[PDB]
Amino acid sequence: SGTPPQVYNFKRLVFTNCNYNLTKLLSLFSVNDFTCSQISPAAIASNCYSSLILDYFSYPLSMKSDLSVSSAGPISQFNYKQSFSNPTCLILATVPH
Amino acid sequence: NLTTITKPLKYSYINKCSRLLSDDRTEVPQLVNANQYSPCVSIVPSTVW
Amino acid sequence: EDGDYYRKQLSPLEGGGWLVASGSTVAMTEQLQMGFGITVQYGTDTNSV
Amino acid sequence: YNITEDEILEWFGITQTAQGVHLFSSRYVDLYGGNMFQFATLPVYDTIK
Ligand SMILES: *[C@@H]1O[C@H](CO)[C@@H](O[C@@H]2O[C@H](CO)[C@@H](O[C@@H]3O[C@H](CO)[C@@H](O)[C@H](O[C@H]4O[C@H](CO)[C@@H](O)[C@H](O)[C@@H]4O)[C@@H]3O)[C@H](O)[C@H]2NC(C)=O)[C@H](O)[C@H]1NC(C)=O
Repeated sequence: SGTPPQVYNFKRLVFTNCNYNLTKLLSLFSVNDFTCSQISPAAIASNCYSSLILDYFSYPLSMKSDLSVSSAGPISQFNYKQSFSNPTCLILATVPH
Repeated sequence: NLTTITKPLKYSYINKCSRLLSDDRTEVPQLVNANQYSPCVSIVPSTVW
Repeated sequence: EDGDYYRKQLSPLEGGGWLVASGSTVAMTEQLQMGFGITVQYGTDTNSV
Repeated sequence: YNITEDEILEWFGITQTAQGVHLFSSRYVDLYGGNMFQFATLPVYDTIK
């Protein structure tokens, strides 16, 4: 809902003690990039976790390689860095037709 | 007044050891037994650098 | 637009001087592509996600 | 290790214990019966699986 912000003004949603289901969320997703830093991509919706913090933003697939922590570009410099000590995931999706 | 025994390069131990399965979201615990060895030693060399 | 210079004044208690930045733009493609950063935690809260 | 040859039934026992690997044979004393007595205790380092 609404305009997704940019990668440096990423919109934070913290989820705790609520039910989430990616199968009802990924069913409307034309996901292009599906990677997960320091954790598996497939079992992200499977296991139970204490907290899930999800920052969503507008991010093209043309700038995809700056998403990683090991990247030295602008995104890992000044825009958004993911957690080293916590499991992390980078998903770039496209709007379905 | 003794030279038959020698000293190691430097002391070393393990500060983190557990198992991860194929799903890679849940951690399987590891515990040492009475003067035993966890399998984390199996990949650690003779001395940690 | 691409590479817009943005500046602000910082108090000497926080460090002082002038804080400057450049905001680049990668233009809209034929369809919107959005990015999700996901971070799960196992000990911060109640295990009910 | 040595043993003699026969056409009489016999048994052999293997087990692991923290002191070592116990090997049991009745060929030493109970040739005509058969029940397991230790002859060997191998100095193993860990427990096999
Ligand atoms: C297979 O071939 C072997 C030959 O290699 C053959 O062995 C023979 O077995 C008989 C039957 O056990 C033996 O006879 C024994 O003689 C001794 C005295 O020398 C006795 O003490 C024995 O008694 C034992 O068994 C009793 C129960 O049956 C016990 O209660 C008792 O306490 C004793 O322990 C027994 O009478 C014979 O000496 C051997 N011969 C040789 C050459 O080894 C065996 O019979 C063949 N068949 C099978 C099925 O193994």
